[PDB]
Amino acid sequence: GTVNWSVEDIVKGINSNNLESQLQATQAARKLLSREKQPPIDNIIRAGLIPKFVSFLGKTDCSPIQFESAWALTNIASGTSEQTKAVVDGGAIPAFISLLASPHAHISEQAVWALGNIAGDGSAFRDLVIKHGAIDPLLALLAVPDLSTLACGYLRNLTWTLSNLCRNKNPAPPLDAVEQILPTLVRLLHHNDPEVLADSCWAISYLTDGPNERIEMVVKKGVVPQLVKLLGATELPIVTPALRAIGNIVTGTDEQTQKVIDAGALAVFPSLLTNPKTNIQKEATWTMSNITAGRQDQIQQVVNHGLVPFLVGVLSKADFKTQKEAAWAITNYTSGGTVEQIVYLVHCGIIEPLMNLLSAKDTKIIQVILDAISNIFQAAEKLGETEKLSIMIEECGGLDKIEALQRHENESVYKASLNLIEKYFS
Amino acid sequence: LPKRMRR
Repeated sequence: GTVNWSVEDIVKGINSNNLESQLQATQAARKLLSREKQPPIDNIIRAGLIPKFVSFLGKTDCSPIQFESAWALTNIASGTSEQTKAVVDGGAIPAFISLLASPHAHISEQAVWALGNIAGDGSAFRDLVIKHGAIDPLLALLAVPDLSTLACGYLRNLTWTLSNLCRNKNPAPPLDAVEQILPTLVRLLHHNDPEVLADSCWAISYLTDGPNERIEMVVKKGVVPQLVKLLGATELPIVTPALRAIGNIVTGTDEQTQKVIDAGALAVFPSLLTNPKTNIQKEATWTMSNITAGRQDQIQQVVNHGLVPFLVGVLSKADFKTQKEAAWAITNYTSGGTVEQIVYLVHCGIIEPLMNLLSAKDTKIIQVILDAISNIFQAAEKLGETEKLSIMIEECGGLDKIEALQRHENESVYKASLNLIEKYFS
Repeated sequence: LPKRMRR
């Protein structure tokens, strides 16, 4: 029975000169820290136990106390930034990195987990873990011919810790560290375990959330086709990070965007744009908006895949945030599209849901919609059809909205609505 | 998800 000791008992045992009494009290500490009702992390920290646990990490001749203190320190490090800091301040980083070499899989796994909590605190501790040299021993834990021979929970913990080394910005992780880690991430992106795949996708989405040189580091490894495949997965915990990574990638150059189109991503968007999860619809529409901001032949691929009716559908009925992203998709489309493409977009029914959205209480979406309207009117002048479109906007209640928006707080709103009223409704 | 307690 090491169940339900007091912190004072734990301190008394850890302070004895008896390694076995210390092992008993460390296991008591661990069981205290792995109950879910409010683990007394701060009392353990305050008792001054962290340096003792960290020294127990180096008792290679008593592997049980290595394990129990590794687990206790893991759970302290799982807490607030101050609690993680207390663990780091006890010298835990190099001791856990040494434990990565342990012959006992449960102990090296626990060192992997602890290092993942430390790195997961943020940029500074992530970079400190990297500077102490964790990446090579971590990656060496995966240097086997076939990932499937590793224990499931083990491989999952390693994948999660690696993704935490890829995570966070300001600054993003060191370029050389990202380059060291990426080949292993690519291998994990082809593993068959859903949880490994989800965490690998999260890591790729972190690496692609930056400037185009970061995106390019990833796209150059040729993972986009695999990301599109995962974009078609049935498991939502996979589709969410695959979609986020794909959308990050299309915020880059038109050639990076083109790699996404080339890999076949557009064929998944009918189901993504009607997906029952609001966040999937929102992120798919955001991705579409950064694709309609591309070249006219890319706008044309959007058209050929039949996606303009889906954008019309999401503009007509969706969560308001999704509708804002659809408004952006439409304004980008109209800004870059040919006149034929803008005409197509009107023929699909864009005007009425665009009008209906002008009555929303969000300034930016109203600016976005008015900009799209102006672009469509300019395509109409190019065809001498401005009267027809004026009639359409008047026929669905739009004119009332633009006129009422003449008297609006925002400067751009009233300026643009007044411009439209004078240029086309007079 | 960024930090994980065991058990």
